Amino acid sequence: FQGMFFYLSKKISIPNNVKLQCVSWNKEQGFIACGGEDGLLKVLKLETSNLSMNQTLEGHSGSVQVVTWNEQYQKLTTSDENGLIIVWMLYKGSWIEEMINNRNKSVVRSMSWNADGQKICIVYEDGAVIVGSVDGNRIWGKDLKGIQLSHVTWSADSKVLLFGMANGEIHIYDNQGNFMIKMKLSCLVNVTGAISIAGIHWYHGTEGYVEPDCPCLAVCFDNGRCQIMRHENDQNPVLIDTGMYVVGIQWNHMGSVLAVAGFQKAAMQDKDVNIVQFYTPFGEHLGTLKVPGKEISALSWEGGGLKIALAVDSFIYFANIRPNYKWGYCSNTVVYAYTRPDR
Amino acid sequence: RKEGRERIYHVDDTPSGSMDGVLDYSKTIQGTRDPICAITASDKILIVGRESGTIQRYSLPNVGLIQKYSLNCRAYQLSLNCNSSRLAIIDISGVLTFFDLDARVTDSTGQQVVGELLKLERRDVWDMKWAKDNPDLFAMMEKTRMYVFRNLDPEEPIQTSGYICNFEDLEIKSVLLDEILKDPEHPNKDYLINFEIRSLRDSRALIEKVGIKDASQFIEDNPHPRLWRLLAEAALQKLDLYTAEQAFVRCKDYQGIKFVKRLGKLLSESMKQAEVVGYFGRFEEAERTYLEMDRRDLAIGLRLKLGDWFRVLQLLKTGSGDADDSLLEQANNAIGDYFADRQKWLNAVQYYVQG
Amino acid sequence: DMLCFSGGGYLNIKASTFPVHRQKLQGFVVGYNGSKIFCLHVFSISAVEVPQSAPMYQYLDRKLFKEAYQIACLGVTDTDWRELAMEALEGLDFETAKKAFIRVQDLRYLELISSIEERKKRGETNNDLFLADVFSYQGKFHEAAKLYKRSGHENLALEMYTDLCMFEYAKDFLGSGDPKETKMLITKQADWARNIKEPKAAVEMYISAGEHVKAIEICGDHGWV
Repeated sequence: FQGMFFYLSKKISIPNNVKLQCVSWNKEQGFIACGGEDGLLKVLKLETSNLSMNQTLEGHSGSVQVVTWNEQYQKLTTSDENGLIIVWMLYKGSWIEEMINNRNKSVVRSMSWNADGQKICIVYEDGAVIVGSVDGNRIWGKDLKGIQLSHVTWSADSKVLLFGMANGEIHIYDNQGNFMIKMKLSCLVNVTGAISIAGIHWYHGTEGYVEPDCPCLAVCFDNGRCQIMRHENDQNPVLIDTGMYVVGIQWNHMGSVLAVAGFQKAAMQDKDVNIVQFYTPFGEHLGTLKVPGKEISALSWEGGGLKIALAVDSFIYFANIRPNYKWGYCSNTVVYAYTRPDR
Repeated sequence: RKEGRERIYHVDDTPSGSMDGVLDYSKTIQGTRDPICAITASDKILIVGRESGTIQRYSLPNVGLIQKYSLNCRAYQLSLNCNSSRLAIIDISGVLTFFDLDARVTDSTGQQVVGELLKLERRDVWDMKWAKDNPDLFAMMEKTRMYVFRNLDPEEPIQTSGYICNFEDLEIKSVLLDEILKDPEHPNKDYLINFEIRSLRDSRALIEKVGIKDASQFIEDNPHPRLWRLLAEAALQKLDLYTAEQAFVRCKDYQGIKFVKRLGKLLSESMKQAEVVGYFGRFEEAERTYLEMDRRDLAIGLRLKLGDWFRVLQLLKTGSGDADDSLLEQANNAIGDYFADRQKWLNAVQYYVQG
Repeated sequence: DMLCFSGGGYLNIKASTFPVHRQKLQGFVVGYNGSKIFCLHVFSISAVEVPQSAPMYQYLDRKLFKEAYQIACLGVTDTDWRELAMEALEGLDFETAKKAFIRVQDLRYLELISSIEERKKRGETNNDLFLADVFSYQGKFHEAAKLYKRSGHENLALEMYTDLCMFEYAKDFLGSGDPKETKMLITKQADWARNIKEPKAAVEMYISAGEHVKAIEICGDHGWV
């Protein structure tokens, strides 16, 4: 449709066909990290698959269902379904362990570093929360007794937290864990049965926004509904029905595209096909990409926004992507235009 | 006159062309079942693509509906050859096709079809450019490859990442936006790259292999105004003033004919080198040639012609001879004028008080 | 001779009693420097930029080349500079054209300007001959030829078309320039007509150069009964 263009450029296939659960791609230094079953963690780096570094990392006791990056400091954070939390550092060209932690009680469902990389929020399933400094020292910890979280994000200034709730409900807290309000989930009009948050992602504005007061915060659900807010209590957000079973969502680094990873029932079969659908912040559909394999597990953009890594059935595919730049050539001048961090 | 220069039209309307009417912006909110998804225009027609796969042809400079076509696809992009008879259509699926707007198809169902979908097909097309000058040269990206066409027949693919920037004079300019936008405040010359299509590379290869004399036979067999200039600049650089004259005659360049006539009167080969080095824009090399020739006067003469009055004055100060008083006066006054015309009055005073 | 005002929802730039450039703005003109107008919006200064190309053409409308350069010199495109430069060149304003081309740094027309000044020095003054040379370099050949005729020098129009190889037009103007350079040039152009296969022109040129055996062999090999 109207928009950019993209195609499957590469693959990486993992030994013994170990299924990936999660992937995420560093942007200040460009490492991929991917977490699979049986304690699989690997770090991979592309260069010009013909990748220039490929290190497996060991210590996890089950599927590595959280992998996440500090950009501002040279640190990878990971945890598994057995609740060992590890922070790795790149030392003498190798990812070594710096700190090790275990609560000994519940699955770590999600994490997020804050927009300045000075703090991590870590959210358990049973109700606990931790906030810890980049020093590794714990700051505070609640226990939100009554409901199970399943998701988290910060706000752009790090003043607000969004916790998700596993029953398809979202609660907004200050950065001290004081409950402010339940978020309005207006895309869930005309729905039946249980709902689950498939993902939340908030573009913290670092390359500047597409417009002043543009939508910044995307929410999506397992039923295929999606909702894009201007701020945490925007009660008139952009509404989308994707028409597919969503597994996760990611903004590109410039905040100008939302990618939505999922699968759809194939048109003549009782079989599902994996798709990524690309959307503008305003909810216009830029395109659809198919991918081969049993399931797409996870989604992440390169720091330049020119590739997107798709974790699928023990493989990582890489879609090349050719931006629809605001550009043109006139009389031996090139015209190129970009959003700014500071205007 | 200003009045007829703006108009507005609804996509389901059937305009005649005739009316320099007022802007009926109220018509623009009438709902349509098949909206617009791409448009293009050629200085001769406007082509509008609906989401049904209907394509509408309108005239220009005045807008009247000429014909409605229908196709088996939605258009993602549309572009027209300069003669405005072939439409290059990219489908929503990233597949190329050409549609000859004035023409006849035989269809394998057992049929004759008018508005001709040509037999051409290619996949993963996303950037394209019809040549500005030629009605059947075309260029088209796939991935990190560009497949230049003549008519429906592809050339050798060219290795390239960047976007198709300009296409004329047998050259395609390409631009590396993906490199520029990593550090947009410090772009480099290398982020734009020039490609030569095969007829130009073959002619440049012949001139290097077969040599300037007999390479001209291929250009007499298959002439193009870009190739006559290439033979002319080659013949000038190897001092073949006879073949250079003919090459300038074949492309009607009277400045070039006068220049070979001027070179052909000079007595000194060193001076013919200094003068011909000037022709390409190598002025620093021509100046060094004149200084090596003990022609500081021709070095200053070249700088006077180019307007480098700081260099004129630098040569007059640094030379062995007594600098002409009226020439130091001219030099200072032209540098004074250079700053005064740029509103730098405090700089202009420094020169005008000497001059 | 240039000013700006605001009123009624427009910004208005006016040069030297010519028509005024109007565009939509709200806010007020506080000042005007170089290419920028310091318009003030309801809380902050906005610094609008002038279309310098537009008032420059308004001076070229009037053949005011010396004044047009003053609008150009605040900042215009190389297209605007080249258009100014050739309007000044055809207007025989060689001091403006010299500077308008120095901005583009096009040595071809600087060499022509240096020739015309090197003929105004040493006592030529025929403006129609100077405009014929400018039209010759611009490829305005029929207009250059009328000027070479009317300036009193039909032989220069014969040479221009003979050199471009326009033979029917050359037959009407026939004569010769300097006979040594003319004979050398006719020899080289006979060799061109031989080598590039226009050889009837080579035959006539070799006959007039005195080489009858080469002429008979060329006619006998190309079949001209």
